[PDB]
Amino acid sequence: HTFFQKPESCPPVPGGSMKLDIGIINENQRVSMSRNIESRSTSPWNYTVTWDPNRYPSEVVQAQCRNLGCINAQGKEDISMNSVPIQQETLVVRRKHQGCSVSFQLEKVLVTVGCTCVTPV
Amino acid sequence: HTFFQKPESCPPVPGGSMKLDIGIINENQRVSMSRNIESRSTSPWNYTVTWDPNRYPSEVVQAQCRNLGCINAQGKEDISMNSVPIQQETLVVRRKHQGCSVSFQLEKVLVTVGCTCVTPV
Ligand SMILES: *[C@@H]1O[C@H](CO)[C@@H](O[C@H]2O[C@H](CO)[C@@H](O)[C@H](O)[C@H]2NC(C)=O)[C@H](O)[C@H]1NC(C)=O
Ligand SMILES: *[C@H]1O[C@H](CO)[C@@H](O)[C@H](O)[C@H]1NC(C)=O
Repeated sequence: HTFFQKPESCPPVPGGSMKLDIGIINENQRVSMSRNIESRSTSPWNYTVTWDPNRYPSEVVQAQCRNLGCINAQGKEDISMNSVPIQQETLVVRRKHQGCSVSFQLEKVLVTVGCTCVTPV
Repeated sequence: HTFFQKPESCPPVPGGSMKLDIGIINENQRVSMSRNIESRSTSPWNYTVTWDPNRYPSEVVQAQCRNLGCINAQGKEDISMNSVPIQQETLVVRRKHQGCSVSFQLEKVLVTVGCTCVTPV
């Protein structure tokens, strides 16, 4: 909403654009999860690394649940139990235009981060 | 971060500021997961809401697995199995300065979105 604005009575800026500072705060943090988490899960998933050279991050990994149900101790799928996806709403930056008139714009993308096992209702 | 540069063959501006266009692409979307997914999951989790007025989005919801083990049909924790979190790297905007000198800078935050049930290692 009003998070990107200025008070009307402010000195104008061409294009009706805002100031985006350089540098990503915490650009260094790394995600840490169990190894092969998407295989060892009772509700395994597969990963698709979607790519876009005009988007930051360029690589956005989407997950897809491997089965309709969950896996049990034996390694068998159990359809009495459901494998459901977990969605995270995120933000990525899109790079607009060519030449020196390059600009950026926020984009909202929903990411499926993996799957969990639920009991159907 | 080479991503936010302009072609060298361009006339330099200020000291270092990019152009952020107004509007959020696809702002109209809303994550849709199973009802009470966080409770019906064999590896359930609770939600902790953090709030910061100078950040977009303001509310970043962190998740925390309720148990060490997963839960069986009966309803008891089974530590032969593990409730582990799923972490996603996201981008949030941080608001800097006040009034007309308002400026924005990207910030990366790891969000723990929910939990899945895995086999121990
Ligand atoms: C999940 O990913 C696996 C890759 O490990 C997919 O693999 C299956 O289908 C492939 C088709 O090209 C075959 O090459 C694989 O041999 C086959 N193996 C397995 C274990 O699935 C699989 O289809 C994907 N599953 C889903 C639901 O998308
Ligand atoms: C989740 O765990 C918290 C403690 O961290 C507990 O107080 C809360 O009530 C739990 N959730 C439910 C639905 O009981």
